[PDB]
Amino acid sequence: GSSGSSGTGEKPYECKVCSKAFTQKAHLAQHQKTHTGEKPSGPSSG
Ligand SMILES: [Zn+2]
Repeated sequence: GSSGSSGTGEKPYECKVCSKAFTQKAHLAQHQKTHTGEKPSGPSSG
């Protein structure tokens, strides 16, 4: 089963649907386009 393993530290940009982390916003923002899905705000809002 998938594991939420990560390296020492945490990225400022992270997805919710796929749960992927990006180095920059441009990448994430653009990535979303792929998802092409409309979902609510999950837990751990922070
Ligand atoms: Zn995503």
